[PDB]
Amino acid sequence: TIASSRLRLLEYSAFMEVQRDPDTYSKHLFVHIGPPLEAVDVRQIYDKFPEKKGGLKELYEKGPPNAFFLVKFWADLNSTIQEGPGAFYGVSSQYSSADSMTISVSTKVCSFGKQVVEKVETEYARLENGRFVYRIHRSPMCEYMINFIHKLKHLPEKYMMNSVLENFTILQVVTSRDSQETLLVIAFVFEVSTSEHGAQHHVYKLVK
Repeated sequence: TIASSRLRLLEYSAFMEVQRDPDTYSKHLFVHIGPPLEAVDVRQIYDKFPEKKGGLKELYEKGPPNAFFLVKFWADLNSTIQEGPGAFYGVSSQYSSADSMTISVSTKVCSFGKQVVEKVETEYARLENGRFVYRIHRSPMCEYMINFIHKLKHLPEKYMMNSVLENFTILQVVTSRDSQETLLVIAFVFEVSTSEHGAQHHVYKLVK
């Protein structure tokens, strides 16, 4: 459901993978994404992201408005896998467009509204089934996120985890590397899952 007029998000998964033996792998999903949308006023989350030059407010005013989305995540932080050192933490995602582009995906991890980590990945269009796809497979998490997840899991109470997550946000900004044009912007906010179903998500449309 997360698609602008120029680019669609097909998949987004953050996961840890553990090798139990050379022929056995166990994988746990923290978050995952595979209808009309309710609108949320974008002016309300300006404080949860960098608000200087290059910030959400500037980005939105630059437009286009139909490229801005808010995604609430209930992260699954249950240890359903045994772990052990050297486990693999990663993010996998796919995009698609009607037109061939070279895109730049910026992922800004934010603490208390301040950019703490930025990951920048350039991906080149692949013609596939009439359209063009962009695949970022098994992109390794920075040690910051890995340590953050660990800090969260060591907390005795899930309400304590949600307390920490209140000031944790992620801003993904996809641009056409050519024209510097904003193709897709997704703001991420987080909670810990409590349900037996596991990780959950809810998408909102950002309006002004």
